[PDB]
Amino acid sequence: SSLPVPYKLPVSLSVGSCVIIKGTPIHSFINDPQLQVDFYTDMDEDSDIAFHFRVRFGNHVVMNRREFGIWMLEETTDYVPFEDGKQFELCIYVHYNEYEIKVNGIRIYGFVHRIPPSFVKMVQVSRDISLTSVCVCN
Amino acid sequence: SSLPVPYKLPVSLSVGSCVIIKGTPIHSFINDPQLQVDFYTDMDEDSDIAFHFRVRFGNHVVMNRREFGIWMLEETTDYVPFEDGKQFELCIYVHYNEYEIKVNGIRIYGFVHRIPPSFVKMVQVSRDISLTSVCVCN
Ligand SMILES: OC[C@H]1O[C@@H](O[C@H]2[C@H](O)[C@@H](O)[C@H](O)O[C@@H]2CO)[C@H](O)[C@@H](O)[C@H]1O
Ligand SMILES: OC[C@H]1O[C@@H](O[C@H]2[C@H](O)[C@@H](O)[C@H](O)O[C@@H]2CO)[C@H](O)[C@@H](O)[C@H]1O
Repeated sequence: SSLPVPYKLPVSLSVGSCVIIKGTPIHSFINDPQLQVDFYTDMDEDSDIAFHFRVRFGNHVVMNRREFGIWMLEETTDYVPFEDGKQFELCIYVHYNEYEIKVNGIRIYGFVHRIPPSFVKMVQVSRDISLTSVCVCN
Repeated sequence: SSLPVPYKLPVSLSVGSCVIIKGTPIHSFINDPQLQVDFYTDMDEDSDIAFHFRVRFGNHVVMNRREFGIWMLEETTDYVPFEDGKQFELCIYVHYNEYEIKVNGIRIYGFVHRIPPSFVKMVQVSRDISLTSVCVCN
């Protein structure tokens, strides 16, 4: 891996920001690797989470938020167009009302803001992946 | 311009970070547009500056830092391979001992750290340019 995992990046996000994550799962899909991205409101991992994104490769994605320390209503999609064994590109674009999530150029979901994205102070990338790069663009 | 100018981006920099700035001068070179990039230690524009980079297009570049409110010893280079009227790409890569500055893929200078780059909390891009994008990569 080019970066440590878990990778905790301090960030300032605004509408128009794009978080681009490139990496590779460290297990084949029959071994169910996971990839997790958390948009944290502080560096402390017990802080609230504006957007939690957990992929079970070859299976499904779960999304949620954590508010006042409580996990809210979970959202899910079965569209996870990752390829077994290959590097992926995960783009999270901050729109005015939602995070748009793209996997290898394919829009899979729009997760609507329940707190403003400017409250996000740290992005954590975790679980069963090797990381090539993380970019934050405006 | 795609972004406001002056553009003040809150950042966290570490060794291995790369700041990529894409834009276009808003005047032809015979009218001496300038481009300025400041690595500020706070959002306040009177805070100390770890790395100040001021291009006079078609002429020369000045670099400096501001410590305890005082401008230090100015450094300069005449290598400024920007093209009149065209979009440029300005990359500032954070090495362990210096900032490496590349203009349109060409390394022009290495500005050595006098305070650690982790002290940089805001990057300001200013003066006579239109901005296409600013990315911070690790
Ligand atoms: O919702 C994200 C959140 O889910 C937790 O796991 C859920 C699980 O997805 C669900 O199937 C089960 O019924 O309840 C669990 C508790 O909410 C995870 O523990 C948590 O880390 C998040 O991933
Ligand atoms: O060194 C960067 C700093 O320079 C100031 O201008 C200098 C100028 O470059 C020099 O030729 C003259 O002799 O002294 C001036 C004052 O230091 C700028 O005013 C400042 O904004 C920075 O660009």
